[PDB]
Amino acid sequence: SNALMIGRIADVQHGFLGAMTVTQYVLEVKEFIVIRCMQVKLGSRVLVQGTLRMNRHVDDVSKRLHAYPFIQVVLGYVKVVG
Amino acid sequence: QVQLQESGGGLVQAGGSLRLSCAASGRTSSLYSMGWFRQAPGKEREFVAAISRNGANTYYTDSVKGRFTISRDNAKNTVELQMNSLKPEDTAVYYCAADRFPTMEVVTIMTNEYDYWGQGTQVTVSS
Repeated sequence: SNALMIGRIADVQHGFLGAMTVTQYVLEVKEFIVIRCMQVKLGSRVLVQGTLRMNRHVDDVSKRLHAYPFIQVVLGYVKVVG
Repeated sequence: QVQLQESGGGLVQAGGSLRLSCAASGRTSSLYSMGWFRQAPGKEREFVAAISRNGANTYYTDSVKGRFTISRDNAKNTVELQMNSLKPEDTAVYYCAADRFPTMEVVTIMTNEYDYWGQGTQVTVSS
């Protein structure tokens, strides 16, 4: 599963999960997708390379399995092509 | 569109405990990470504790680790902060905040990335 996508950065998160800090971005391709990382800022037109992850988690209320898809970058890159 | 309501604060003695609650109403469907923040009178607003939308990942500022516990219930749209072993240094106005960043499991650990803020509830610790 590989994704190569062009879009604009709509939101930036300095986050934390599983005892590891991460930086995430919202890519507004209008649909959107999250890019997770292990010069890019709000408003940038970027080209992203990385593994598409479905990242399924169980909802607390509905008890349903849902996708929370993201493009992982480690191989991967994020290139500002504005 | 979104209203945040803090409750449960007030006055306590050193070593004592309080439980702060934050109820969220309006379009809560756009809320993800929830966090507690504080402002001592005269200083910058600072991160205390935060929790992800699914409640699987939590984060704490170093000086409240082992004393403070954050939790949430998504059916009631509330985030809670159990404050134990309180110190004079913890005296501040406490705010609950919400982030719009659409993520399930990742907790937002940066103050300026939070979008929604409540009016605040005063917490005073004396010896």
